[PDB]
Amino acid sequence: SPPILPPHLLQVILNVMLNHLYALSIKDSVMVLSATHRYKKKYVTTLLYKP
Amino acid sequence: AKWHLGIRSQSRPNDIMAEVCRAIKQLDYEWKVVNPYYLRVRRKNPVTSTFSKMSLQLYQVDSRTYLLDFRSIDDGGGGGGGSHTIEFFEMCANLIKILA
Amino acid sequence: SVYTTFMKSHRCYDLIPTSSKLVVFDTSLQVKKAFFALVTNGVRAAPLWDSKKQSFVGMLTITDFINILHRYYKSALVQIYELEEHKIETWREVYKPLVCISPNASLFDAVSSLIRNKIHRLPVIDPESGNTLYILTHKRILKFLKLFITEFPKPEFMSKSLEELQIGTYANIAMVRTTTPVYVALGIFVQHRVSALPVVDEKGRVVDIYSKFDVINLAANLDVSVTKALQHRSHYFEGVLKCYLHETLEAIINRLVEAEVHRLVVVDEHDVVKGIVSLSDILQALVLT
Ligand SMILES: Nc1ncnc2c1ncn2[C@@H]1O[C@H](COP(=O)(O)OP(=O)(O)OP(=O)(O)O)[C@@H](O)[C@H]1O
Ligand SMILES: Nc1ncnc2c1ncn2[C@@H]1O[C@H](COP(=O)(O)OP(=O)(O)OP(=O)(O)O)[C@@H](O)[C@H]1O
Ligand SMILES: Nc1ncnc2c1ncn2[C@@H]1O[C@H](COP(=O)(O)O)[C@@H](O)[C@H]1O
Repeated sequence: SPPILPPHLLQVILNVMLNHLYALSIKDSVMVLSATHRYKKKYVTTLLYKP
Repeated sequence: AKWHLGIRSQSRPNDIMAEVCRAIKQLDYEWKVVNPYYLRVRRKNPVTSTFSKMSLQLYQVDSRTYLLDFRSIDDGGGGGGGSHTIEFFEMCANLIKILA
Repeated sequence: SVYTTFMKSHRCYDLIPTSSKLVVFDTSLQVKKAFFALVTNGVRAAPLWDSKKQSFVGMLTITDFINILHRYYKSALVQIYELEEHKIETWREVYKPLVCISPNASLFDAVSSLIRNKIHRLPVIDPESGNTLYILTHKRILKFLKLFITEFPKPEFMSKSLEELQIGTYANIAMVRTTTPVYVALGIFVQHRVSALPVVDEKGRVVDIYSKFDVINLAANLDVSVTKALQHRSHYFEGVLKCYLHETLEAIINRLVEAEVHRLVVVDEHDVVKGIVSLSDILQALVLT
């Protein structure tokens, strides 16, 4: 059987997870994808709105 | 806003890994099988000619439910001048589409 | 100049916060969902991603939203209603190549690029990954300079009054009146390419300020007056931030950085507006010393 979700890999976020895909429930045929990446010592969380 | 990690299913782990391999093949990405529950996938950009890699990992989150995890691989991919991050998001949106 | 030397010895990367969020729009996105997402996410600009060409092609800003609101309003008066369903790509076609900067580029380069291209949003794009990392602004840069530049040696012009330096704009100040409809303001914004308009009274005294930032509050009704639209004032408002001609550059830079607004209204003893002094003016001045 498949490994159990590590904490602190959160299943849901409400508003070590670096590079992980998060996404909103789809609505109006538009997809919202999210993830945090690292450039040297700087972090950015990118949201892509995509039909 | 409510953000969800990857995607969820209540199929059998084996069934699940079956469909993502099929979904992958459909896109014509190359993939490697590390574990029975861990896939490294590679893809060459038709426009930029660069390569982007990512991991698909299946976890158990429930007694009935499993979670497919997408993670970009920070390996000197990708763009381009594309965008490793954006191209990551696109590889995913495509797979999540073929599924569903 | 110490300002010039500092700028040339620092990379843009030094200006990026440890942690930030970035909102990107696929160009096929519908304009109306794009602008709602700016509001929802609390951001003033978004990089635009052309999936077909697989690269960033431009930026979506409030100025765009305003252009679009203005067109929409006029077209409606003549029964044309096409702009709502417009994807971003089609509205761009209806009418500015992407200007960006490497994290390894100098802060001096950042400043010049903003001035020379007359923009306000400089995306820092890594040429290796191709990722946009941060959107750099006048405010961010001027705060950084103030913080990281030693107070002495202090150039002598820092102690010179506005009057002497002549920094800012002192002729043809676009202004609105308390009783001015928001759609009228749009016309002025679109025509004068100016970031904010002083709200004055019968005798020309400033009593408020109507920014471009105060307009997207509406993507979350263009008939109300300017005064009315500034009642949904979301942040605590001490009043209008101003300055006099006798005040020194240093005092004005300090006010600006601590206040964290894009400009001061130059005014006299009577609160009559005599000019505007913007972050653009100041940075331009520090870069030509
Ligand atoms: N980095 C950029 N590259 C290319 N075009 C840009 C860039 N930034 C802005 N623009 C374009 O230039 C025009 C003016 O943009 P500007 O940056 O002045 O908008 P803004 O910052 O939202 O307005 P303001 O700062 O005055 O409130 C807009 O139509 C915008 O699309
Ligand atoms: N001189 C001023 N006096 C009083 N209030 C001001 C003044 N300038 C701006 N404000 C208010 O402060 C808010 C911030 O506006 P401003 O455009 O300066 O910041 P911003 O657009 O968010 O950042 P940026 O400088 O990067 O554009 C606006 O709602 C505006 O009404
Ligand atoms: N209401 C206004 N009327 C005339 N000029 C302005 C006004 N607001 C800003 N400016 C000038 O326009 C230029 C760009 O400023 P800003 O749009 O504030 O970044 C600067 O030289 C400002 O002095």
